[PDB]
Amino acid sequence: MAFPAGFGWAAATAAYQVEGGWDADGKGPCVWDTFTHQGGERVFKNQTGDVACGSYTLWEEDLKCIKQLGLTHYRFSLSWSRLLPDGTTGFINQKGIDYYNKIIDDLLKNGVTPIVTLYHFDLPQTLEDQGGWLSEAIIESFDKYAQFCFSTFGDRVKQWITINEANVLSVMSYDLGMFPPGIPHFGTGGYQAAHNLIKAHARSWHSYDSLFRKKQKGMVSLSLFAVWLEPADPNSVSDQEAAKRAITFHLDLFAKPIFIDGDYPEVVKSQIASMSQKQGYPSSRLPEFTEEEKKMIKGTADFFAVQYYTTRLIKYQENKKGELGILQDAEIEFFPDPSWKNVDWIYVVPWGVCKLLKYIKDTYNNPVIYITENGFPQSDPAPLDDTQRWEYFRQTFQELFKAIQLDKVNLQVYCAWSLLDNFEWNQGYSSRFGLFHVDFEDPARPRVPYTSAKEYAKIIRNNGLE
Ligand SMILES: CCCCCCCC/C=C\CCCCCCCC(=O)O
Ligand SMILES: CCCCCCCCCCCCCCCC(=O)O
Ligand SMILES: CCCCCCCCCCCCCCCC(=O)O
Ligand SMILES: OC[C@H]1O[C@@H](O)[C@H](O)[C@@H](O)[C@@H]1O
Repeated sequence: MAFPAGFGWAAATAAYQVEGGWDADGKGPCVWDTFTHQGGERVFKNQTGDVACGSYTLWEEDLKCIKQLGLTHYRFSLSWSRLLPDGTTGFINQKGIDYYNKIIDDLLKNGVTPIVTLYHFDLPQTLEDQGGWLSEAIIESFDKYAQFCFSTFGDRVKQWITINEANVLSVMSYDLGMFPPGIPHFGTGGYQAAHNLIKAHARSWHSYDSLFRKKQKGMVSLSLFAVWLEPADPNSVSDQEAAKRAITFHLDLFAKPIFIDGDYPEVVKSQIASMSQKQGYPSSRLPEFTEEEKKMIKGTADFFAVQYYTTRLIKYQENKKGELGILQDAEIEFFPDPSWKNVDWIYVVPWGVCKLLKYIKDTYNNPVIYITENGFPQSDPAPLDDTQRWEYFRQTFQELFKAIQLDKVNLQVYCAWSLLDNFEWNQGYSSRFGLFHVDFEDPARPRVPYTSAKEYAKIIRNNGLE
């Protein structure tokens, strides 16, 4: 199975998950600093990213790993609070700039293309205190941060992800309150955050387009988490419709406005409006874009960035009681097929990626696609010779090949999550996604390849599979 000549083989990290140095060199606190320090068993064993992989200190070690793999591209994020301790350009942390410039310069001198995420679940605490994604002020704050990043790094960086998984962030941080700042707002907070995330993204795209694109000649997108979804009963019309509606709710809610026409899906608007009215709201819980906002948001992504891990079965579930929540708005329930293997929520369904890629091609006018994350965790602790996990990768690669060859999907880059075992949010260090093992009990945080790292390097070297 020979991939296209020039196919991009990458791995990914995120600043809070790998960097440590949480207060090093004047870095301001981010919401995860606050969140993990509060404890209360919200994170596995009250763990924190105070040190994590120590990548702020040990970049040279990460570079060794990247070179060993022979990556063509490397995805990492910029820490907003590291660069701008208060979230604004009134005060710049030069050691923050130097750090990221060293990553970028080292990548380029080694022929590796940076793919840079501006914002990866890690708002400066100052900005969260000012309302976070629940307040309009965030839009200008984000746009100004984006411009600062484009200005500082965009002479070398040509591929940008503005916001990591705005869909997951909306839900986790602002609806369920499982992520900082860690307050439940079932059926309300998610949509409000989503609205501002979409506007902020679009604003940053326009800033790029107007101020930076002519000279820098790069491209800008935002990454979206996608779970492939199938009807629980394939012969059920209600389950068929429910699975499509669930895709529409979690993925197209963001992608339709940005890629298509600047507005939410009609089924999303109608479902939430109907529920909201029954619940006694004078207005829908889904905010409305003005016509000018629709015009501004439409066409603000240069490629489709998708992050795929797993698949679910979907059953229609009528909201008979008019309960308040996103699942209730969508009138669905999700569950796995009993036959699928899993570690935590990651059920191994490689064919899901093929169905997803074809869906993106069919729905979003055959765009350039980057898979900016895909991978598999092992439970801690976690054999170095991870032959079982490698099989999951192999199967996934075969499905990527199918998507390209049979379905003519324009997949240009595949990014493995992760480079390193890292701080897996609420799972802490108990979930190990790395191609490289990290010993978090060792103050030097040594990196050692899993078998998957050796096998992935072979795939890259051959540009494909046997
Ligand atoms: C990882 C499997 C997620 C499947 C969600 C598919 C349904 C899409 C439509 C509704 C979005 C609501 C999301 C609620 C997710 C709960 C996540 C959690 O408890 O950690
Ligand atoms: C604004 C509402 C739209 C609904 C968007 C739903 C997006 C899917 C939610 C699933 C969250 C799964 C999080 C996995 C945890 C992790 O990333 O470490
Ligand atoms: C001054 C405060 C104004 C707030 C007015 C309340 C607006 C209605 C929101 C209530 C949500 C819960 C409704 C009950 C659920 C149901 O009947 O199905
Ligand atoms: O859970 C594995 C990964 O999944 C994605 O939803 C997120 O972008 C990563 O930050 C996370 O570590």
